[PDB]
Amino acid sequence: GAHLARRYLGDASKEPDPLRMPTFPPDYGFPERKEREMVATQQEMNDAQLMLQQRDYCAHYLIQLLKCKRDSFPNFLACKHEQHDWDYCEHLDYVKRMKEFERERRLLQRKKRREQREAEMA
Amino acid sequence: SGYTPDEKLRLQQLRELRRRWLKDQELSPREPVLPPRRVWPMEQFWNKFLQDGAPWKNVIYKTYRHSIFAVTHVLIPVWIIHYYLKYHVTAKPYTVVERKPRIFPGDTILETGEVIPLMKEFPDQHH
Amino acid sequence: DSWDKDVYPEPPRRTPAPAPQTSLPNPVTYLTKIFDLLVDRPVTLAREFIEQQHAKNRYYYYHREFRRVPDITECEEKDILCMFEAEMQWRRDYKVDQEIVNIIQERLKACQQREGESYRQNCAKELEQFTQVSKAFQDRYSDLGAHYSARKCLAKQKQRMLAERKAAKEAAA
Amino acid sequence: MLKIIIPTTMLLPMTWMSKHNMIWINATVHSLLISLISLSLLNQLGENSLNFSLTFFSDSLSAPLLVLTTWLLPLMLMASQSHLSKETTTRKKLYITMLILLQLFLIMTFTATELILFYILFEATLVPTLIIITRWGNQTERLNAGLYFLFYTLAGSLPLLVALVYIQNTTGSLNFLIIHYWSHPLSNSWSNIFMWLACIMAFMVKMPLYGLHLWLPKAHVEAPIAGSMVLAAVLLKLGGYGMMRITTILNPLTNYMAYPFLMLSMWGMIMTSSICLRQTDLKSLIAYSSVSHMALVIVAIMIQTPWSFMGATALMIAHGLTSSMLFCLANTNYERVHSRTMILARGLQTLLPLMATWWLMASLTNLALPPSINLIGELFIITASFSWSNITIILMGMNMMITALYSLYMLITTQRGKYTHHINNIKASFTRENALMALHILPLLLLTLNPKMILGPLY
Amino acid sequence: SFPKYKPSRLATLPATLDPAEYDISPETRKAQAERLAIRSRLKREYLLQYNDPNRLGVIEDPALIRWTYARSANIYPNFRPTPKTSLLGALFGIGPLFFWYYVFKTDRDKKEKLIQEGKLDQTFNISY
Amino acid sequence: HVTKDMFPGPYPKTPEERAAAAKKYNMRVEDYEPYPDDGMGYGDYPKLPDRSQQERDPWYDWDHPDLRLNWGEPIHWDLDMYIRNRVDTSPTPVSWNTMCKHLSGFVAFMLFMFWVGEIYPSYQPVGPKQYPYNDLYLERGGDPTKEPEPVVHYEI
Amino acid sequence: AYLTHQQKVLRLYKRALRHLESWCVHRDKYRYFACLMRARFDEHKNEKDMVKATQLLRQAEEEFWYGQHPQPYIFPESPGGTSYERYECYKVPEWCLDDWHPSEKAMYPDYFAKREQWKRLRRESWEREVKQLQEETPPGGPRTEALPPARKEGDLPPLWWHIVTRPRERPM
Amino acid sequence: KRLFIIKPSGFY
Amino acid sequence: MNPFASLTLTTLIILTIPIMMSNSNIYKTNLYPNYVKTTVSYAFTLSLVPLLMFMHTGQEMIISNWHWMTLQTVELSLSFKMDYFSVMFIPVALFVTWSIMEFSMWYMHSDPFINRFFKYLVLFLITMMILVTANNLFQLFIGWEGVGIMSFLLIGWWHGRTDANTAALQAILYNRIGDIGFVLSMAWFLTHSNAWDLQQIFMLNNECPNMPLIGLLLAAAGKSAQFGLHPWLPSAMEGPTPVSALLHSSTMVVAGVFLLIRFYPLMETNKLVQTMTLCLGAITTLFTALCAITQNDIKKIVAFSTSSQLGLMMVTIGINQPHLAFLHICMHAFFKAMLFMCSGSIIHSLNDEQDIRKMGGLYKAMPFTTTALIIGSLALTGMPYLTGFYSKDLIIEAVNMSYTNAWALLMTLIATSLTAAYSTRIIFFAFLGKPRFPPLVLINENNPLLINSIKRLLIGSIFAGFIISNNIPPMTVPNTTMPLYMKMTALIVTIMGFMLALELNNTTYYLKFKYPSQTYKFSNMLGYYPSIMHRLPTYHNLSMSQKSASSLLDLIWLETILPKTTSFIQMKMSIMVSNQKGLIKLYFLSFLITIMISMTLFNYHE
Repeated sequence: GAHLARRYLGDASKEPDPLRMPTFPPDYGFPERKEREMVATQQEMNDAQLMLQQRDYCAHYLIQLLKCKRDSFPNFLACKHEQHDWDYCEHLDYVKRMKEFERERRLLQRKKRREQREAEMA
Repeated sequence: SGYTPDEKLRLQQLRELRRRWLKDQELSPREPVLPPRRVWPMEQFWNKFLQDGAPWKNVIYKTYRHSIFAVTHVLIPVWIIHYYLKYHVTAKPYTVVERKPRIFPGDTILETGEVIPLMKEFPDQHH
Repeated sequence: DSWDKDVYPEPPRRTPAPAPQTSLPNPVTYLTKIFDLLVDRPVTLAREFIEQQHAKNRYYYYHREFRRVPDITECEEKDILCMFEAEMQWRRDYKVDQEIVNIIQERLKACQQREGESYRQNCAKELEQFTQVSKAFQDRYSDLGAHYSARKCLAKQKQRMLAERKAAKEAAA
Repeated sequence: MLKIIIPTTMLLPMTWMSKHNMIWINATVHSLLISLISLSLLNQLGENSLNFSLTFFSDSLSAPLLVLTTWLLPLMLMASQSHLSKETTTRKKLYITMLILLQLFLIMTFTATELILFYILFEATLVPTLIIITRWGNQTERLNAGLYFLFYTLAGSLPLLVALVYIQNTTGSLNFLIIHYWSHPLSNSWSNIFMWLACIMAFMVKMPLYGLHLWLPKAHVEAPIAGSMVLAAVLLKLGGYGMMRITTILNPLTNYMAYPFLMLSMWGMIMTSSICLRQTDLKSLIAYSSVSHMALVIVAIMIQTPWSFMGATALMIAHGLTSSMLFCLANTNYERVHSRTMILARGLQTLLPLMATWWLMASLTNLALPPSINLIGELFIITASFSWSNITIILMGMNMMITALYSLYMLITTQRGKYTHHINNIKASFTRENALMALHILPLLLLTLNPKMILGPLY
Repeated sequence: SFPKYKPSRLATLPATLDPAEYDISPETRKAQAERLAIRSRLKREYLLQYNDPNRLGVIEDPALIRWTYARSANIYPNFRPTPKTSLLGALFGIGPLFFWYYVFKTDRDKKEKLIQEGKLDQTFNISY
Repeated sequence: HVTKDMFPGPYPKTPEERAAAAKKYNMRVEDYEPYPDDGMGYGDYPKLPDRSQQERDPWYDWDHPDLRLNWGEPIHWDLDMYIRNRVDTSPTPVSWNTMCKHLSGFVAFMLFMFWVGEIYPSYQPVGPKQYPYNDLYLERGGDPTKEPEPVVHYEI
Repeated sequence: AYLTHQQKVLRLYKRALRHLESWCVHRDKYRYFACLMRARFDEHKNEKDMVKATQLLRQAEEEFWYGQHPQPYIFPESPGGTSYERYECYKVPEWCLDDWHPSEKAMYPDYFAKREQWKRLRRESWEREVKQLQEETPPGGPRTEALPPARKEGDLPPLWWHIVTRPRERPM
Repeated sequence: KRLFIIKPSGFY
Repeated sequence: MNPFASLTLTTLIILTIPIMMSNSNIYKTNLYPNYVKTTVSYAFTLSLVPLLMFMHTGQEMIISNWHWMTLQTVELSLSFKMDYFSVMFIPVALFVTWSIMEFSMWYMHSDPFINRFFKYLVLFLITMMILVTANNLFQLFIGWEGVGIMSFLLIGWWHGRTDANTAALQAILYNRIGDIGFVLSMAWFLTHSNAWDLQQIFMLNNECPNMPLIGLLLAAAGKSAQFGLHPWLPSAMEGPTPVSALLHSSTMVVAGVFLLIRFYPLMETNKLVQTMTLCLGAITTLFTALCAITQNDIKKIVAFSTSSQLGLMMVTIGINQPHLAFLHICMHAFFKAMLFMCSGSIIHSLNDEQDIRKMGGLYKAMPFTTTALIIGSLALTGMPYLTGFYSKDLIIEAVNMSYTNAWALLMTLIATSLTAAYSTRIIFFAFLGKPRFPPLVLINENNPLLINSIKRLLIGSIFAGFIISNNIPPMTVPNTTMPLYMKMTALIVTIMGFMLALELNNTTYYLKFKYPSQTYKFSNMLGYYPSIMHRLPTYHNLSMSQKSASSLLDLIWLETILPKTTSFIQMKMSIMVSNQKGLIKLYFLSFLITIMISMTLFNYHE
């Protein structure tokens, strides 16, 4: 609720609005990045008919997890290491998302700087 | 205020009437007389298999209860509805339809025998 | 089987073969084997008995042929005989078209169930087919009222043809 | 149709000469074989109406109603000898004769080919019903009932006759097949508007429409039970059937003048239902419920949608069965109590468990519990109306709600309570009435199993 | 004090807080005694009929038929077309009439000006 | 069994008519309040004021205990209205106006401040969830003929 | 009949302390507060002016009704509880047993015999009890809702059968 | 101890 | 084409058999309750297996066994769907029934018509099956109103109880209001989409079902006792305790949310419906929990807890948490049915005494029901590592890490706190504290059926959540690393409500006077909602129907508008026609006047 307070109670433009952000090109500002690679492929992607919500950049660990689990019966306690891998990889992509959030946030501070520092000429 | 003798006389008169009526409500040794009934010999055999008092015999009396339950309640359905499905329902198009199973990379398909090609290396992250 | 892949397309049935590498063996296996032994085998042998009894005497039947008759457009104004012929022919054509859209609906529902969660990805091929079937069914038979008849269908068709002819004439000079 | 007409006509001599004890048995059994013979008439060609002769024809709309009447005829016979036991043999024989003449007229009506012959027998059903309501009635305003019923029917019937003869002069024939095959568009002339009104208002009087529906709460409530069930079950269906026949030559005008009456029913079905809630007599409550259901059928007719027609026909059949059963149950309770206020005898579920059941699924079918034919007939009309106009649903959505209320309310206030101590004449359930409600109920679920038969000609 | 519950339309003044039972008067108690007297008579002959061994059928209640006749028969003969009566008839019987007709007609014409202009969904509406 | 006098008649005008209707309705002249003559009906019928069948004595030997009703006693025009099952006229311990205001301001409070709550939704400080292969366009209702617009996402 | 002041305060004490039981819940609280309220009641019994005593009753009823429990306790079988009128669906009128079919009658024979002698009691008692209530009726219409006694010997007290043959508390 | 059961005549 | 379809159908036909035997009178009416118990247990055994091969592979088929109607475009057919929802709902459902009606067979032991009662539980379970295993909205409607009128009959089981019939009618009215949206949804799907099966509707990709979604929301609100249409569940509580432990416990109150998650592929399109579900669920949680805070009973309190559970249930469907919600319905079944028949046990022991102020000090007096109660709370309040929490924490997480509303999550947390409040309140009343029950000590538990039935659900509520949670494949991307303050929020709100309720239970101990708080009364009157809304609108409707609709219009204005006016006209002027004095002079004078009137006055000559 920190950024929520800074946006609602404080300046709305200060915090990243959840819809549009990032409002600046990824290549701009951030050093030239690389399009996040796809371990999973479309044919394998729909071969296991994963739901569109569980159809993210991270789905390779999930498809491997289901490959093991469908071969792991009746042992439902197994395949713990692969689900832990998917949890860490979801955490990595969630860190990527908050990195985008803070990228928009800090570039928004920089935008405020560029606006009023240049506007002080008057 | 007030249980007056005028009202008393009524009250315990009604008392002795009500009580005697309730004694009448009580049934009698012949009550309830039940009209004669035919009993099939199979349950004669089964109650004779219940009278002896043995533990194993009581146990197998109830397991035969369960067995007739199985044959006439849970076995004849898998009879009739399977007869209905595999030869009448499934014999017609799209009456029975099943989604293709989730086929993961590295899985062998029975008909084709091919193992679905594997995927590139996992990012090898570790916590 | 009783239906062609031309009249009821079916995606190829492909099933994976899991390897239960765990020491724990899957129970559903034993369920399939016992169900096959004490249910499938007796129903199959009783079916063989009644099927050979059926094959002992198999009486025959055929489809009801329908010789085509002149259409209402060819039918003269207020000629009750040919009017009856065309009306019955058009009624049976409406019935056959209703069964056409029914067949397409069954096929595409089947498609949805085969593709499961990927129904959106792997049903558009038949989705557009049912779409055009219904879209043209609307301008071919719908909005005709409870007392729909061959003359009313011809009137609606004619109105559509004048509309399209006028629109194409005015649009393309 | 003379394989059903000739035996029905020859049924009259059997009762008219049978002995003092055999009239009831003979009429009941032979009417049962008549219903069995008419069960054949459910044999329907794909799209061609079965044209037995020039003057007689049937299709998927007339045949279910005809089967309903023929199967019904034993039911009045079974429901009447309770209140007809203490009567002279000649008078009983005439009561039976009135019933047979009623059924015969209904059969000729449903199987008629020319609209004029249809009108002749359709209205001709008045006379036997008039005799039944007036002479054998037990309440006070039965004499007033007959006047109200006859005059309400005729006030619409005569303009229909004028319109029909005018159509015969102009079009050429009143035959259904001709007026459908040789149908011509109707211009929006005001003379044509009055012609449509004449062709519509008679059936809408017998529908009934809201406002001019006063003949039922003053006729069904008063008639002997047999007359009450033959009125509510089929005679109400006469207007719907006639409208379904007549809207072929009443388009495209109908829609423009469909606006007043449609909502008149749509709004009316609410008030009648509300009138059902604050009732005092069982029979009046059933009559008002019948008015509401028939108003729903009116809406179905004036939508003129295939789905609306199928739902209409299903609702007519189901409502006939349910209303007949409810009236029979009300008669059983009333005779056991010799009064009709639904407060005098309550809490009889314990005393008469089978009556408690019969009332339970009678209410359930009246409440349209799915998948009964009542519910499907209602829902088809609801969907057709929603396609025609969305807002209808809330009014529709109100109806069964209020219906459900009273659909259970009487059951709560007549059997689901505490018995009245001072009354003791409630005896053991005579198996006659229980069997009668059986012959009412089992065909209902049987038709629920295969509703493709009562689905009408649009199926 | 906590201010007294003012009696509502669907809930009368509590019997505990009735001033009449508090500030009683000789004529009030007299008016409360003879009602008990006539009620005693009414319970008495009811008990005699109710405890009569040969009582068969129903003990016909005059009050019940009085209610039914009042709410079924007297309504029209006692009806006079007062200005208020005609006003209520106009407001209820024919009032919401134009309201429903207007709303239904507005939807009908608004939608009609959507089909023939093509501005509605018709892709899968082949059943109506 | 029942002659004219029990049958309810017209609205009483003279006090003699009032008394006549009083013993017609087996009740005293004071208890008899004729219904207000306004052309709506009733007339001679006596007005029982408002109270429902839940305010009677639950311990009295009522001849009809289902609704706590006494033999031959007059019954309300709205007797079916004011019955044990249907609406009640028994007093409620909370005052009618203040409970009505409590409920009204209550439901109004949630709708009101939910209006202002949902224009300020609570969202976590997390980024936009990117999706592979042009944000799953082709898989989720994607036209293959038209080129999928590039929604390629860079590493962050 | 008429509600005397002592009755109006007996009912007041009953209602107030039962509501206090619903309020305090625990038995020790109830005992302490009940003795305290007993004192608060009996302290001012000596109100000479009946008008003043009724005014004190006004205040007592006012405050009690303001502070009466929003959910006072009522036992189940008693009016207001969960078992209230829950056994009505089982009790059946006694005259129904004159309807039982001869097979049903003979299958419960001696109870029907004792019903026959009880019925004989009812017949022989009806005329005696009606003339009994006639001779001691309040002259020219009954005055009180009371019920006339069987002053003589052997006469069944007037209006007895339905109370005696009332469906039992637990018909089942 | 079993009291009497007063029920409607179910034979019919 | 393997046994799956076959035994999934047997799993309903075998339990249809007992009603056929009951109506055929072949059944032994004496031990028939045991007959239904054994049929249901055998059904449960037959039901684990479909879960088994759904777990091994994920098999999900649809059977169109019998074709009913073909209305030239809609091939209506009796069809069933085997999917995760139905496939795993069947076993838990039959297990819950097999427990609670054996608890009934003990508790329900004095009603002469016990046979019809045990039949009734069966019929309810039959309509439940074709409700949950529906393949078209028509079967769903059939089950929707079958459970409706079935609960109607079961609530009024003691039909001599007028309040029971009133409660049944009030219960019925509310889902009659609800099914209006159901009918609207079917009408829209049949018109716009031309579909009545779930497959064709979801396949059609109807991404603008605004009115259908509102209709489904209204139907679920009616069936699940949401706001506006909640108080019918507390009325339904009037019925038998086993009725409350099967129908009202967690089965037919989740029928609406079952309809919701069945339609979840189309639910995600219209976000406004998500928001409205958030509103309804959150405010229901607050209102019902707040009522249960100050209420003084055992049955209706657990009713309000139930309704709060259904509120927070489809709150999650508001954030598109379908499979999490359908996992949580299982815990809702388990612990709620548990403390339900535990409540039935305490009522049975204390000569059918319900109000909390009339029992106490029963902890040592009965340890088995005491353990059952505090473990029922131990699952309901969701402390970690037991069936109960295996949803709610994630549920709470779901509302914390999502796009939601401030009130939407505030009522979730505050309602969990309120739930814990009366969770410890009830244990303080019944088993703890000092004895408050009547002097005659008949508190008993010595019955094999009761102990067996409670211990089945004991093991269920201790490990079933673990079984399903660790088993089922992840149908929602689990939310990884996130701020820790909203992870643990759910537990400390429950415990601070626990502590506040502890000291407030101690307020009943200390001798200080207890003033009547208007908020205590407000919650005591159920927010005044049944006080006036069950009185005022009903008053308007019924009074208008009688005095005006049935009187002013029909018998007054309708008679005056047409029949009576014409009759009076004819009556009046037939008199002036037929009252002639008969004199020859005036007759011939009239003839005379007619002469020249016809001659040229009308000009008939020309």
